[PDB]
Amino acid sequence: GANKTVVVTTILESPYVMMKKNHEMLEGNERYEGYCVDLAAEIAKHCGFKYKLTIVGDGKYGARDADTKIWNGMVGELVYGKADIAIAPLTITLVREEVIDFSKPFMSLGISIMIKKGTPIESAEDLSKQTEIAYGTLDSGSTKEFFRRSKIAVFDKMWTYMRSAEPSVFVRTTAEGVARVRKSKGKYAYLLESTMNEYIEQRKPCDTMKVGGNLDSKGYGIATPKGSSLGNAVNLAVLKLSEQGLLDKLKNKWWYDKGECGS
Amino acid sequence: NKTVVVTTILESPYVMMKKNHEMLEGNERYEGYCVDLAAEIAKHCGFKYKLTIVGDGKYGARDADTKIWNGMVGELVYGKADIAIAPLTITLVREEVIDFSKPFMSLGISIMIKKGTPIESAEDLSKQTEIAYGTLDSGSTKEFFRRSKIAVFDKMWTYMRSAEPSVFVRTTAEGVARVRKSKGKYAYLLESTMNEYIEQRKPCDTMKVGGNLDSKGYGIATPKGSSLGNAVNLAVLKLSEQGLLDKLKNKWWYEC
Ligand SMILES: C[C@@H](CNS(C)(=O)=O)c1ccc(-c2ccc([C@@H](C)CNS(C)(=O)=O)cc2)cc1
Ligand SMILES: N[C@@H](CCC(=O)O)C(=O)O
Ligand SMILES: N[C@@H](CCC(=O)O)C(=O)O
Ligand SMILES: [Cl-]
Repeated sequence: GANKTVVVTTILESPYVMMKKNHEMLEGNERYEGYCVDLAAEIAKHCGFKYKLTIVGDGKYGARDADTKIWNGMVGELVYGKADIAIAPLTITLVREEVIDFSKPFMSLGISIMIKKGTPIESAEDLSKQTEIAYGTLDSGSTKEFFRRSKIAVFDKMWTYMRSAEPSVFVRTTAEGVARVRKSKGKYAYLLESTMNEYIEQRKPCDTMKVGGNLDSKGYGIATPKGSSLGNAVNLAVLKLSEQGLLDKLKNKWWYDKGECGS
Repeated sequence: NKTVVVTTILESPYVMMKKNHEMLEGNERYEGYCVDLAAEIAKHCGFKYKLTIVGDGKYGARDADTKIWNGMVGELVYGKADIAIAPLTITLVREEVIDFSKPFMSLGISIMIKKGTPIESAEDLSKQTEIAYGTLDSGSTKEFFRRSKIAVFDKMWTYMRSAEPSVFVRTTAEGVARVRKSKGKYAYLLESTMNEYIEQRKPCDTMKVGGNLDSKGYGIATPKGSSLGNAVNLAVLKLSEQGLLDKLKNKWWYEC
């Protein structure tokens, strides 16, 4: 039928999507800025559609409840028909691929470790062999599922500890994880994606560090409901943007160009 | 069902002839990362398969004149093979004619020098002429330079395409040999995965310099609209999540 405005679900997560200074004076898409805002604009341009950015209601990436088998987060928006497309740092995973489509990845990352500087930890190994320094992950996302599902010894041991720790080591948002690392005098380390880790490492007060190698290797993709007519074009747009070097530029713009911890 | 025809390419350590292969037969002739991968994929998708080395020994490019596709890509496009399991780069032009799974490995274009060569970056290469440099024929690296609007890469392209003698090579091994036999006067542009594998092998006389010039992935390819596509993609994701892709990389990139 006639062209319709495309509903883009996304998540407030720096530096992917952030409230512009003066957002209280702005409306619609103008309220926001960031890597995924820029990406959304480029994708819409290359696929020839109009769109409306909408922050996911429950503020989550997406997990399926093991009881009700209901999906929440951005994945839920797509599965239940609330949004037409998701443009966010949304990790490509098997369980998600089974219910939604993903474009080829637009960004690579791996699970990694964030510490307050000087913390005596340099690996997942180290974390698992001690109990003084607590550690956890984001709720309702791909990192928690990674530990829950892992059959690798060190990671299995970390999960056994995490899932029962008290008080809870899990946080509802990345910002909550960061604050907890920053305020815990070295007694909390945070497991998050290297992209977010690296972004925070360049933010004031420059008191956090990525340590160790990545625990795994994967990517973010743009998601659409299964069998959506947008999928193909969006995949091509991502490949074109990648090959033009636009994704590389966008990353430097939002991570490094105006980093706050020196050159 | 049918025996799935797998096209692939002799490229270490992805696919290599085993020692004594001449008395061996069929799939047992070969070993390497993609050989193991093919076995895992087949097991997870429930098919039997026959590994075959691509006839012209190429990855895949479209002729600008004829617009015919060669290499593994051509074999998919013209129905000679059902699936390609090789270090085949996901690209826009290819994706327009065949299907790719989500990537099973990451890589970027990179620079290989003979140790001691006074070069640290692509920019260095482009600002001089004592040291010649080139790429593989009929693959994504050559197209990369052909299409780049980025100044440094565009300058390298301009030099490489008119250089005499030719700086382009038919196989990765000929590029590596060329770097080794050229007394520092030839540098080779190739994917970081292959660069790093070679760097760890004797005679340990080559080196990767600079960062990767780009960032991309290898994918498993099927003819456009193949029924095999979906299952293979779920297989790659499961293998990735189970840590198996990481294990295979550690095994084949285990001299120096
Ligand atoms: C820079 C962009 C370019 N993306 S593109 C489509 O041009 O290739 C990029 C992002 C991610 C990767 C990448 C490659 C391989 C792997 C496997 C280890 C896992 N693969 S998966 C889909 O299950 O996460 C993960 C991520 C490569 C490139
Ligand atoms: N990108 C992740 C969220 C971040 C994390 O889990 O660390 C996801 O899609 O679930
Ligand atoms: N992986 C490349 C071949 C090697 C190269 O181009 O450097 C391709 O699929 O074309
Ligand atoms: Cl032999």
